[PDB]
Amino acid sequence: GKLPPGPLPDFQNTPYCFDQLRRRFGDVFSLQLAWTPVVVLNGLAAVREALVTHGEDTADRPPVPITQILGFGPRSQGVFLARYGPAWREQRRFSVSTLRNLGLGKKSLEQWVTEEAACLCAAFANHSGRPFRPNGLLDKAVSNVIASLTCGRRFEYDDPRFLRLLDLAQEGLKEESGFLREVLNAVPVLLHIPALAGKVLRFQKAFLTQLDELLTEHRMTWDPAQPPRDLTEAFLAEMEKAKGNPESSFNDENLRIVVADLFSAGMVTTSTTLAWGLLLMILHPDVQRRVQQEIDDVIGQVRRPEMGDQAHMPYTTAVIHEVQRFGDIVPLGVTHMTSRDIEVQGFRIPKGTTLITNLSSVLKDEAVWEKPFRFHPEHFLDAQGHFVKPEAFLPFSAGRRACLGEPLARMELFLFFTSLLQHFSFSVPTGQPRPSHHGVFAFLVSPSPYELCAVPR
Ligand code: HEM
Ligand SMILES: NC1=N[C@@]2(c3ccc(F)cc3F)CO[C@@H](c3cn[nH]c3)C[C@H]2CS1
Ligand code: NA
Ligand SMILES: [Zn+2]
Ligand SMILES: [Zn+2]
Ligand SMILES: [Zn+2]
Ligand SMILES: [Zn+2]
Repeated sequence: GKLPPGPLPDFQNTPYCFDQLRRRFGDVFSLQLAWTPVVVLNGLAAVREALVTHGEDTADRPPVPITQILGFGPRSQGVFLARYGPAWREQRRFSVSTLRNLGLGKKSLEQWVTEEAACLCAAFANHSGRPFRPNGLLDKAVSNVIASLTCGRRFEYDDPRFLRLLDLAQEGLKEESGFLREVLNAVPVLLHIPALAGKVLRFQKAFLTQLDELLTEHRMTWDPAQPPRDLTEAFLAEMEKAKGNPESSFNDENLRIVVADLFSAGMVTTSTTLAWGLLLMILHPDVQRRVQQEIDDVIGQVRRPEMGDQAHMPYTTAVIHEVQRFGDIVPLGVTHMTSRDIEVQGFRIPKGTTLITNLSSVLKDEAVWEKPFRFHPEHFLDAQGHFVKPEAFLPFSAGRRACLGEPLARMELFLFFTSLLQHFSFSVPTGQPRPSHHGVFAFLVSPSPYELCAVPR
């Protein structure tokens, strides 16, 4: 019956405040936000006990009132914010299966991704020896991969509409944070104000509008007489079969939500991680050279990298995992909710409680990692040089809600990272201050703005 302790009654720096509250109270501490009860879980033990051991009771999502503006409904919640039930499970299984059918885990997508990497490399080279922010180009290349899986196409890096879609998605990501989002979600009746409802998610609404245009175009080119060439076509085919069935999650409202979630996720996660990767490679040239050494020993500077090479490249694999661990791009994960009363680390957590998984505290747990606050590839290496992955490596969280994009992320991260280090050498621009290894929080944590030089090899 003993509830977790907590302070009795900034969101632009939330992961920072939680760690201060962490060491103060403990691993499992409670805290009050408006009329919403919240329990924050810290360290591998607490997170694992909640998401795995009590996985059936913590796989649910809290209600998010402001999503009513985006056309949400019982069979229209997509996957991400979908309540733990049939609608979530139908869409989740669909995404996992459809991605797998489209060549995820095969040589097919593998060669497509490394084709986009070639386009990315060419864009890098066009900047000569000049210093530049590589973020925009990383977004485009990574976005084309997920666009290829969902929309069945890629976009040119100068495409006006592609650029706007990426820009809106990035601005929409900022709207996923802030303090205003919290108040409207804490007390929903403030949303009744018509003048207020049009500002809260101004860019996310713009993104959806821009996406609708592309979907409409895609509908026209869809050939239902042929097997689905991408995820959207597969969804449409299921939507046709589901005509007359009110229980199906395959509807128009859900099509745009699923595609939006997948595309934007496909973009801002992998590219931010890659942005962390390049930053850490110019801050640690020694590590960069050792990776390039392994590439030349396994792949060479000639042919494009393949997923078969990763098993023979433990150091590069270690570096990539360390980029994810140090990068820590989803510090507080995604909020869960208890659908039943549970027991975590002795304390009692009642049904309906919002759970916050502090994944940061797992990736940088001092009890597990040797040098949690340092960039240290040997976190994933033994003395022999073998790749080892600790249990505390949970950047994709855990349990029934664990990131479904992890297989895509894994192959994208390896294929893009290796291809970029295979042909380029990155460094801090001479005359410029040492780029901070601290990041900026906005739900996702991106590295602070930096520039680099990309000289070909
Ligand atoms: C470095 C890359 C990525 C990281 C670190 C990451 C991390 C995460 C995390 C922490 C969650 C929350 C899991 C939870 O609720 O406990 C999540 C969920 C999710 N991610 Fe990712 N992700 C990445 C890439 C992707 C990609 C590429 C896609 C899609 C193409 C994707 C789609 C999703 C979806 C749909 C969910 C919700 C799953 C569900 O609610 O059942 N993610 N991810
Ligand atoms: N709630 C959402 N937030 C994300 C997101 C939300 C709103 C936007 F405008 C753009 C985004 F990218 C950020 O986190 C992504 C993510 C994927 N795995 N982990 C995070 C998933 C996307 C779409 S749904
Ligand atoms: Na995992
Ligand atoms: Zn198509
Ligand atoms: Zn460092
Ligand atoms: Zn070994
Ligand atoms: Zn080259």
